[PDB]
Formats: sequence, C-alpha cells, structure tokens
Amino acid sequence: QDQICIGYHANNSTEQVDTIMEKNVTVTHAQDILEKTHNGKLCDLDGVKPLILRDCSVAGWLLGNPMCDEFINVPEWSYIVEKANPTNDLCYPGSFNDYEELKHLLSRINHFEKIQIIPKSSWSDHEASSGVSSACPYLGSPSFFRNVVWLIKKNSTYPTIKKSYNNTNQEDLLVLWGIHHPNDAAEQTRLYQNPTTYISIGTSTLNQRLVPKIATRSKVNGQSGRMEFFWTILKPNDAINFESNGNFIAPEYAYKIVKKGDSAIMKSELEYGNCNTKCQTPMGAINSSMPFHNIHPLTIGECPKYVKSNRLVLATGLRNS
Amino acid sequence: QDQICIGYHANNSTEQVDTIMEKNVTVTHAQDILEKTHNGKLCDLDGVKPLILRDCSVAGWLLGNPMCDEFINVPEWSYIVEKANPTNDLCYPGSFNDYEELKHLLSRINHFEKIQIIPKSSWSDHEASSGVSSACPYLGSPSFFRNVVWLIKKNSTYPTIKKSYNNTNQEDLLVLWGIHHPNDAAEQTRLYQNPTTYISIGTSTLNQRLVPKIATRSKVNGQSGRMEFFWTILKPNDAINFESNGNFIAPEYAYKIVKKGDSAIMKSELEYGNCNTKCQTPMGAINSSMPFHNIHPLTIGECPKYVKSNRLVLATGLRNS
Amino acid sequence: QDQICIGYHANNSTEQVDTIMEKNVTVTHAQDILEKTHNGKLCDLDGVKPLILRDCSVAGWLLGNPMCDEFINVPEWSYIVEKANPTNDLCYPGSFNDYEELKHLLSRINHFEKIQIIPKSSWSDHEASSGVSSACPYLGSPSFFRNVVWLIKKNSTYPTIKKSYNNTNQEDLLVLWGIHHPNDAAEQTRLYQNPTTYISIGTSTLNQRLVPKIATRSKVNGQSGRMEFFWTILKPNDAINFESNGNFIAPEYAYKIVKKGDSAIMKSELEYGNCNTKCQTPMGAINSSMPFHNIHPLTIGECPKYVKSNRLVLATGLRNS
Amino acid sequence: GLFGAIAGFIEGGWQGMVDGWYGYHHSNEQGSGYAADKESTQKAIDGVTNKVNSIIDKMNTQFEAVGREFNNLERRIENLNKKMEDGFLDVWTYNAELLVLMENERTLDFHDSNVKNLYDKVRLQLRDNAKELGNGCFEFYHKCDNECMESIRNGTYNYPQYSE
Amino acid sequence: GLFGAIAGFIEGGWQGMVDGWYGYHHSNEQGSGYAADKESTQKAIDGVTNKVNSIIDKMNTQFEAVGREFNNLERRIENLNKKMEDGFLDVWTYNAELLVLMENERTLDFHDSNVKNLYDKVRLQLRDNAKELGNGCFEFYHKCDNECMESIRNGTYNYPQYSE
Amino acid sequence: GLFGAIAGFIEGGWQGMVDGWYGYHHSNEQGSGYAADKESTQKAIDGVTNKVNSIIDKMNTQFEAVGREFNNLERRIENLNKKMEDGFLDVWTYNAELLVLMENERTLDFHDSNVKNLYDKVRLQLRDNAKELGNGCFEFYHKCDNECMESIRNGTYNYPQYSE
Ligand SMILES: *[C@@H]1O[C@H](CO)[C@@H](O)[C@H](O)[C@H]1NC(C)=O
Ligand SMILES: *[C@@H]1O[C@H](CO)[C@@H](O)[C@H](O)[C@H]1NC(C)=O
Ligand SMILES: *[C@@H]1O[C@H](CO)[C@@H](O)[C@H](O)[C@H]1NC(C)=O
Repeated sequence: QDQICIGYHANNSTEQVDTIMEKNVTVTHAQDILEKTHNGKLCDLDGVKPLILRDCSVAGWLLGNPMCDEFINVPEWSYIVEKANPTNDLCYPGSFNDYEELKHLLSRINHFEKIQIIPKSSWSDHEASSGVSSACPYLGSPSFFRNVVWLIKKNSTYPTIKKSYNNTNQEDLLVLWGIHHPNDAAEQTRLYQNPTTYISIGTSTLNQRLVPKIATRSKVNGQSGRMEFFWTILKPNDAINFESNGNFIAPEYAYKIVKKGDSAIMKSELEYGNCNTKCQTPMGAINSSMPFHNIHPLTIGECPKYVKSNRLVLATGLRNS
Repeated sequence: QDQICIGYHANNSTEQVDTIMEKNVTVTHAQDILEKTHNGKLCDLDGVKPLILRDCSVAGWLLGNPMCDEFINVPEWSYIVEKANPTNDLCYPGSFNDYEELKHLLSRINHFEKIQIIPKSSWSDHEASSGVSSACPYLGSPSFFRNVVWLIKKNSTYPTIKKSYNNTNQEDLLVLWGIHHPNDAAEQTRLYQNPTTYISIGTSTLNQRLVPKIATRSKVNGQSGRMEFFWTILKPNDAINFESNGNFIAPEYAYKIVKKGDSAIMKSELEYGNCNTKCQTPMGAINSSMPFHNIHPLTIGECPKYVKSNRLVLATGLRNS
Repeated sequence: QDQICIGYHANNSTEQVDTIMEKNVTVTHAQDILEKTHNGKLCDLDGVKPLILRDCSVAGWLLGNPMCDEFINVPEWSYIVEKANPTNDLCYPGSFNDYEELKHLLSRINHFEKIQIIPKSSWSDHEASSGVSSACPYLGSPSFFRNVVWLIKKNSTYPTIKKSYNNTNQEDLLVLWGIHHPNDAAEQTRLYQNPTTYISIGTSTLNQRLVPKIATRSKVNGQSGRMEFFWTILKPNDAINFESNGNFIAPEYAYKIVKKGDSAIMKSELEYGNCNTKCQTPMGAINSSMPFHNIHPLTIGECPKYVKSNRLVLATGLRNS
Repeated sequence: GLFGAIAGFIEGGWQGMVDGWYGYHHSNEQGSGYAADKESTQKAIDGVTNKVNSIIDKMNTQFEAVGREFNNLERRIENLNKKMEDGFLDVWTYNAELLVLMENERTLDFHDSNVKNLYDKVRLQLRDNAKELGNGCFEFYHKCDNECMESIRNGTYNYPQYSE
Repeated sequence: GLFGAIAGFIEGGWQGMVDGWYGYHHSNEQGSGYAADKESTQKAIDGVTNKVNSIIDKMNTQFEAVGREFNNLERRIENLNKKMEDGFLDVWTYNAELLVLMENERTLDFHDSNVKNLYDKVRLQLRDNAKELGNGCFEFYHKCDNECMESIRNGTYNYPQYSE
Repeated sequence: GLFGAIAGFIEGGWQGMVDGWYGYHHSNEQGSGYAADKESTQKAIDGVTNKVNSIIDKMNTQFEAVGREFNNLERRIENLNKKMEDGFLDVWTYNAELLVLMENERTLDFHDSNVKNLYDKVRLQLRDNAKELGNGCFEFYHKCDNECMESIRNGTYNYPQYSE
C-alpha cells in the first residue's frame, strides 16, 4: 500500500544556539556573528604606518626630550601609540599647559613638518648654548629639550627681548615655549641679572603674561626649579610676539600641521609588528568580515562593532536531534 | 448545492510596510508615524516672537556693539536665533570671559529689562565721552560699545575710582564691565596717567582683581590693544563694588532678568517668517500630530520625538495581493 | 458513552498583566519583579555606619568650623550624608578651591585619621592665638576654623615664614591652608605689618603663589574680608613647602587617607535610623530580592536596578476567566 | 504565513467584502452574498489599535538634545557632548526601527491567525454536515437557508440535522 | 488566542484541575476525573522559568547613576551630566517595560499553543475510534476503561480496536 | 514547538533528505525516495537570509568609543566620560544579546510552521483518498505512481479518483 510523508532536514551538526526559553538548542545550520580573534600585533593601517612612541611621552616628543631623538623627524602616521606610563617625559620637571587638549588635537592630525622659526644662532645679546641641565642628560652630559632654548644672561646683562614671527606658510603652526621657575633669588640674578621678570606673548587671539615663581620646592630629577611649557596654534598670516626680560624658554623649532585627518592616540605596551590591517585595537589587529567583535572598544579603521559578549550565534536552520 | 466560505478583506491600496523577514509587503491598511515636512520658516512659538539676532552675536548685543542698535531694547522672546558666524561681535578686539556659560544662562531667560545703573554723566573727575575708536565705527565715525564706558584721564590725572551699586530691584541683575589691555607704556600714560594700574571688583560672592597687560600684538580691526569683558549676576540686595586707577571699562547699562523660563539659542541662517507654531527647528516649523520626526534634533516647543529614520510605517491591516 | 477531554488550569487569582495588544489581562500565575517599598531610614551598610553631617558641610567639617565639633574625630564610614543646604559651612566668608573635585575625592575614601602636622605652639615669631573672629563664634565667643591657624603679627613685625613638612606616613595626606583677603590697607598693616605680601607653596607636583586681594566688598556674616582655602594631596615621602610674609592661614591638622574604597556623598535631609541594610537610597533602605526598583537612582550597596516604572508584572501562568 | 490561512489554503482575499477584515461568503437557494464577522473583526481592531497606542506611549520620553557651546580649549568635552547625543540618537533610532519591524510582523501573523481560527470555528460546527473543499469553503450535504447561515455565523448552528 | 485553544474551541478552563497547567478529564464506567499531563506541563514550567531567568540575567549590568557636583560656572557640564543620566534612565526604563509586554504576550500564546498541541496529540491517536464534539472532548465509540485512558495519556494508545 | 510539527507529530527529522529543509518521502510500486519541496524551502531561505541581513543592518551605526584624557583635577568629567561610554556599551550589548535570543526563537518556530503548513498542503489535497497515519504519513487507498506523487508535490493533485 502506497504512502506519502512530510518531513524535514536533519544532519550531524552539533552547532548550538540559545533562545529566550531554552539554552543550548542543537541546530542544523547556524551563523556565528562575533569576531573573537586578533593577531596580537600593532600594524600599519592601509599601508600607512603608525607612530610608535617608545618610552617617550607626547610631551617628550614635542618638546624634544634628548632621550627622544628617535622622533626628531617623524613621517606621516595613521595613529599614535603611547605606553601607559612613558619613562621619558619632562626631563626637567615642571608642567605642560592644557596637555590633554593638545593630545586631543593630535587625534585629528596625521603629519607634522618640523621647521626652525627662531634659529639658536640669531641670539646676539644673550647666551644660547648654556641652557643645559643634568636633569636632561644626553650621553652622560648635561643637555636640554631640543626644540626650545633656555636663554641665559650675557656679560651680566639680560636686555629685554622683542621677537616676532609671522607664519608665512599656508598651514597652521604649532608653537611651543616655556618659563623657568627658579628655586631662589640668587639663582634668578645668576641666570638672568634682573630680579623682577616677565614673558608676554601675543597673537591675534593670544594675550598672555607670565611671571616666574621663585620658590623652594622638593627635588624631581635633582631639580627644585620647574619648567612650565605653553603652546598655541599660529594661524596662516598671523604673527606671534614675544617680549621678555628673563626666564624665557624660547621656541626654535615649531610644527607645521600639514595633514589633518582621522587618527587616535592609543594606549598600548605592544610594539611594531611588520604587518598591515583594516582594523586595529590596543591588543592586536582584526581581519574579519564579522559584524561584531569582543576584543577592544578603542578601535581604529574599518572595524566591526564592539560588544561585551562572549558568544553571539544566530540560528538559521532548524532543530536537530 | 449550498456552500459557505471563510475569507478576508482585500483592497486596492498600494501601501507597503517592512518586516524582519520581508521588505516591501503590500497591505490593506497602514499608519505612517513619521513627520517628514516643515514650512522652512522661523515662527513665533505660541504667539510669543523669537529674538532674531541678525549679523550680531550675543556679545555684540549684550555689550552694545554700535552695529547692533536693532537690539538696544529687546522685548520678551521665546527663543534666540543666532547665525553660525555673526559678523558683528567684538568690534574692538579682545575676549569675553565665560562666554559659553553666559550663553547657557540665556537658555533659561526670556526677557531682559535694560536699566542705567551708573550714568555716563556721573563721572566728574574723568572723561567719559572720549572712549571711542575707529574699530567700532557708527555711521563712519569712531564709537564704542553702548552699554559700557571707556573712561579716560581728565586734566592729566586719573584719580582712583570707588563706585558701588546696590541692586535694589527684586530681580537678578546681569552686570558687564571690561579692562583695556594697551599695546604700549606710552599709550598707558596717555590714556590713564598712572603706569601701574588695577581694577578690583567685589560682591558677596565675587572677589576679583584685574591688571592690564601692556604688550605688542598683531592688529585685529586696526587695533593692537585688546578689550577684555567680564560679567556677573548681582543678587537682589547685594552690592557690587568697583575700585580702579586705570584701564576700567565701567558699566552704565545692566540687565534686569525679569523672565526666567524655557528658551534656547538656535543656530540658523533663516530669518523671520510672519507665522506661528507649536514646534520649531533651525530649518523650519512643524505642524504635526505625528509621534516621530526626522527634521532636526534641536527642537523647541511641543514637538514629536526626533529619530534618524527616512521611513517609519506601521502595519495595521493585512497582507494584500 | 465514555469520553475524554483536553483542558487547562483555572483559578481564583485576580493578578493582572499587560501585553502589547491588551491591557489588564487576568492570569493564574504571575511574578512581580519591581520593588516599590523602603523603610524611610538611613542605615548602616553591612555593619559599617555612615557619616551623617548634620547642619555642617564638607567644607565646615574639613576646615573645622567651630559649629562642627561633632566631627572633630570621625571614625570609618561607608558613605557620607550631607543635607541639601547645610547651615554651617564657611563661617568666615570666602571660597574653597576645587571644592567639587575634592568632594569627588571623598567618594573614594572611607576613613581619615587626623594628624597634627604643624603645632600651634611651634610659632615663636608670630601670634597664633589671636586669629579669631565673631564670624566664627564658639559658645558666643570669637573663634576660627580649628584645623588651620590665622597667624598674626608679633611685636609689630611679621618675619617671612619658611616651613616645610615631609609626609613620613605611608598614606596619602590631605593638606589644607588659606589666605586672607582683607578689606583695606590699614587692616593689612594692622594684621601683618608688611603691605605687599605673598604665600608660595611647593611640592614635587605643586608650584603656586598667592597674593591677597585688598578690596572693599559687601558683608557676609559681618565681614568684608574673605578667606580663600586651598588643598593638596601630599604623596608619601614628598614634602610640602610654605613661604610667606603675610596673610597666611597655615595648616595645623591634616588628614591621613587610611581607607580607600567605594563610598558616596548622599544628599538627604533624613537622619540616623539605628538599622542595617544591603542597599541604601537618600529616602530609605531597600531589603528586596527583586531585580528592579523605582525608589531612587542614587543607590549604594548591593541593590536592584533602578527603573522609572510604576508597575512591572511578568506573566508566568495562563489566561483566566 | 505562520498559520497557513492568508495566502495559504485560501488563495486570495475578497475584494467584495467591505464591512470587515474577515468574514463569510454564502451561496444558497435564496442567493449569494458576503457578510463580515463582527466579533473577530472588532477584537482585531482593538488589538491593533492598542498596539499602535502602546508603541506610541512607550516612546513619549525619549531623549531631547539641547544645545551646548564650547570654546577652542574645551574640545574634549565638546566631543563628549556630541558623541553622547549621537549615542542616544542612535539607540532611539534603532529602537524605533526595530519595534516597527517586529510588531509589523506580529500584526500580519495576528490577522492570519484570526482568519484560521474563524475557519476552524465554522469547521468544528459543520463537522459531518458539510465537506471541506480545501480552499476555505464548505459544501453542505443539506439545504442551508439564510437563517441556518446566520446560525453558523453567530455560533449557534444546530447540528442535529442528518446528512447522508 | 493565536492558536485558538484557550478561550477558543475550549470554552473555559477547569477550576477542578490542580496538579498541572494542562490535562484531561475522563468519563467512563469506572467513573470520572481530572489528570494533569506532566510532560507538557513540566516543559511549560521549564520554558517560563528560563524566560524569567533570561529576562533577569540580561539586565544585570544596566546603568548606575553616581553623584557629581558642579559649581555656578559649570552649568553646561552639569546639564550634560543630568541629561546623560536621564538618557540612560530612559533607555533602560523603555527596555524593561517593552520586554515585559512582549514576553508576556509570548507566554500567553505559549500556553495556548501547549493546549492545542495536547489536543492534537489525543486527536491524532483516536482518529476513528472517537468523535470530535468540537469543544475539546472526544466521545468514544468503544468502551475506554482507566487503562485505555492512561494509554491515551502516555501516548501508547493501541488503535487496533474497531469502532462501527 | 509552537506549531506542533518538528519534534511533535513527526517524531524526528530525515537524515536522508539533503536538497532541502522540508519535503516528502514517497513509497510506491515504482519504489521509494525523498524529494525536497522547493517553494517552501526557498521561501524559508529568503526569510532567514533577510532576517540575518536586517539584524546586521540595524546595528551598523552603534557607538564607537574614542579616547579622551583628563588630568588629576578633572576627575568628575573623567568619571562622566567613563560612565557614559560604559553606558552605551551596555545598552548595545543588551540589544545584541536580546535580538539574537528573540530572532533565534522566531526562526525555530518559523521552520516548525513551514513544516506544518506543508503537511496541511498535502492533507487538504488527499482528503478522502488517503488516511492520516498520525505521524506525517498518508497511506493511499489508491495506487499513486510517480506522476501522481509529483502532482501532489506541485499542488495539482486531481482528486477525482474514487477510493472505497
Ligand atoms: C604676516 O605677513 C603678511 C604678508 O606676508 C601680512 O599681511 C600680515 O599682516 C602679517 N601678519 C601679522 C599679523 O603681522
Ligand atoms: C542694599 O540695600 C539694602 C537696603 O535697601 C541693604 O539692606 C543691603 O545691605 C544693601 N546691599 C549691600 C550689600 O550693601
Ligand atoms: C622625606 O623624607 C625622606 C626620608 O625619610 C626623604 O627620602 C625624602 O626626600 C623627603 N621628602 C622630601 C621631598 O624632602
């Protein structure tokens, strides 16, 4: 006696999915949609290599910490990698004004071009090769941040400086300078004859006046004195004006901003793998077609969408047995 | 042979909806729940007209930029509309302290009443009608912000000012003042005989001391000098105290805050349409009963809930064919 | 004739649930998952009592407002409860630098140990028991904040102070100090012979210089003068250095931070109930196994997840009738 | 469909029926016609209406962006403000789109369900006295005048009437 | 309901049945009674229990508001703080309310489904040997003692027993 | 399952069928075999494929955390930044996990549904000419060669062929 039956596919797949009422339901076909793997390397992003600061900070790099010569002339980068706690930062102790806002600026920058705006040789009436310290040693010898100059008195006189620089380039200019806060009055006269000093700085936008703070403080890297650093962005065709009768850490090299674009400052201890990728995290790169991942929130490049899941499997086929 | 059938409605509607498994499913009845239209006009909100700054900024308005006379006596507003980049702002260059926080204050204010707190005529020992500049021209003639007074020396003397003002009104008082930062010492003595000057300001809450910064700077609107403006809110029954021996841009007109309430500062290039509405966006008004809209996030009034969708159609009836 | 029927449970439960298409559907079994009750008391959290400031603020407590003696030696706390508007705050008017950031610090602290770092008796060349005011009365008598000392001139002379304190303890040290801003020059010489004064303060991290502002201001609690207070965290083995020739409100008692951990600053008007709980809100404690609650967002302890619902009932059984 | 009725065993819908969502077509010696089943139609109306109002009422407290201004040295917090408001915008957009898709499908399978249960209502009644053609239609073995038809529509069909 | 059983072809529920969610009432020469169907009842229990625990476990990491204080010149960031915490509060409230509505409806149609499938289980077994009354009841054409009833409850009904 | 077919009246699935998700096994004088039902299989494929692509496309604009740095006196806003990004992370994680659970269950009941409707398709056709065994199988009362079998598979079965 003839017969006809209605039935459904079954196979030997052991792929399980979860539903709202039942966990670990075996199915015939399933699509996993969560990437859970990385290469453990820091890679170029689309052929353009990252900037891997080593044991230097952004400040040590920008100001030119003698220990950071690896980064004197840095090419175009995709993103910036900094370690959690860089060892080479402010060799001469002190502070950096609006450091975090500047780091934020670097997120939108992919290339600097270093240019000498006020040559160390142009100082006729001050000494310009004696602003060195054992707090910033280079090869066992007293030195200083390379992009600025610690000017000191010449022949027991520190004439007031009036210096101006007109940004003639077509790019925005990152300009850095500093003030020295000495530990005592004797030090003040010894370095800059004048007891009572100031540094004024003015642009079309900037109007500031610095006075050094002479005071006794605990020693960091052997110094009771402090260096305080400042920065600004000179617009194309705006000039920057400095006037000072002491304690002036003058700019010499500034940074043309020749490439704006997406970038990021990554915190990672990893170093440079010789590879290339489309998506980079602080713990490794991702090559996936997957829509989701669970590796790291802080991503850069053409990346899946981060999610805090350990498993995301979508049922496509039907119930097995 | 008699028969009975079970069936369902079908019509000639072509309204489609989308489901999770199928796109563009034709149905008999459907409700669209997304408003996608506006009038392209800036309208009164419930009968109360907005404040439409033209080519003036909030600063040009409040300080009384000569080019902003349209807004010398402004009536009650619902919301404030400012252009993306207003041309009339600080005619004499300089800055405005906590500008953004003040703009934030205006979000909660719907009406000012301008009052003269220190008359231009009450200055006996200083000149009060000579603080004008070609940076702030009125009808081709040197002028100045109208709500403050650039006091200058009289008969080669600038006696120290001690002025106090007690807020006797029952409303909070917005009070503005400024300091002049000159470009050189000669200018300092020329304007205010005294070389070394200050402005102190004190309330029950405020305790500040200003010193002008004499320095050379690049020219904005022909001036190397700067004007720096400050503000405070005088409480009912608190007094404000000024003391100064130079560089003092004194208040003359302050602003009673006679109406607190919801308001907003809108960025829009549009101008005043002679209309009325319940919901306003920077690109036009919305008259809808709809729950959702896709026009603009920044809404004011009794408005639908913004959403980034291009289409939101809910099925109510059943599948057509 | 024998028969068999298929049927389902029904009972006399009146518990209703809501669905997307129908409201108030009666069911046989249901689970409510929203806690809606509290005890109306402020309780210990797991046996460790909160710190209940009464009519004192954090500032009045830390600086030692004479009216806040209840909190001279405070034991370990779980969380801190402050009233909306405490009456005892800065008895002598003035301000507290970075007050909000410090309150934020207290969120991560559960125990202070007060220590005398510079004894009131160690001042040989200045007066140390004459810095009292009727603005800070104790038992109807002029007094002052107990943790700092308002030093005044001795024998018509105020020699410059150089004082240093090395944090020898293994814990971080919260250190407070202040400056006096007088209302006039006569007051300045009367209190501190020297007309032109400063206070410099320096650590490995801190480098600040204060100058008092002599000015006329409206009276708060009878004083036109102001006290301005500052704080810092001295690291283990770092020293703090003070130098001053006037207007120095010196530290005497500082606070060892002996317990870091989770804590919170609660705004509540309630007082101490003699109870214990696992979860505390500003309006009462919660003893529930429930996953959700609707009492207060600002929770501390092992708590359900706050939600703005008035009712959350999940159907488990089936439709009644 | 999930329940097999709409575009299932019933081929297509009736252009003819205009007073309801589901119903009957009858044919007898007194003639032919369409009638709408009020109970299932009305209950369906309540269902979908309440669905619309629930969907609407659950999104009455969404997230309104207000405007904040930041200066040239407040770029971090400006970026935070922007990113947060975009964030909320995105969760709410997602929620709306998703809810619409889901409840649209639920609505369709709800109507399909209503049709099948109506069909089962007549089927369970006529048991032996008619034959299932297979397409939503029942061919009677007895004569079924208008009163008998209505007795089937309101649910009171008196089965005690032979049919062989 | 979606599957037509609860408040459908079965008029109402049984106040009498107390040991289960779904089951049988039998009537024979040995007497009458109710029995609960353990398999479908238990499976239903597991279903809903796991639903409750899933709903609960998916919301164990929601959003806890902490307190931040701002001064008179930090009104922009204060407003940002407030707006953000309200935002999260609102997405989570929406999520909870929505999830509850949806899964309540799923639960109800789940029980309805279980009832209909139980009914189909008996129906498919008795085929010819009983008649469908139309209301969830089967009238036997043969005598069905307690052992036969139980054989229908556990699924082993031996159809080889004529009935005309 | 919700519709009673998969792991319901049909005991288990067919390891034998490899060209489709649902189908037929036939047995006659010309022999036996499996065939896949293309229409329901294909429609099912479209359904689930589009579900996957919808789920994916609705989450293409989620929330990307960027890095912000704060100093030792910006702890309030630092905490705000962290709490907000955690917040978004949590709403999106919840959404993903939830969506997956829900649509997995919908997928399973969708396949179950397809199976039952296929079974009903054959049942409605064979009416009298075969008997329902109760397990998804129909025993013919007439001879059904391959052409007749195919006529049942494509839906054109010519019922006019007696069977007593
Ligand atoms: C810089 O130079 C340009 C011409 O090369 C001049 O127009 C401009 O005024 C200068 N910038 C300043 C602010 O001095
Ligand atoms: C302002 O005037 C009122 C009396 O009209 C007085 O009580 C108050 O003290 C004055 N304000 C100040 C701070 O001088
Ligand atoms: C504090 O004392 C320790 C030794 O007890 C010393 O090493 C350290 O340098 C001192 N701190 C400072 C900064 O003076």
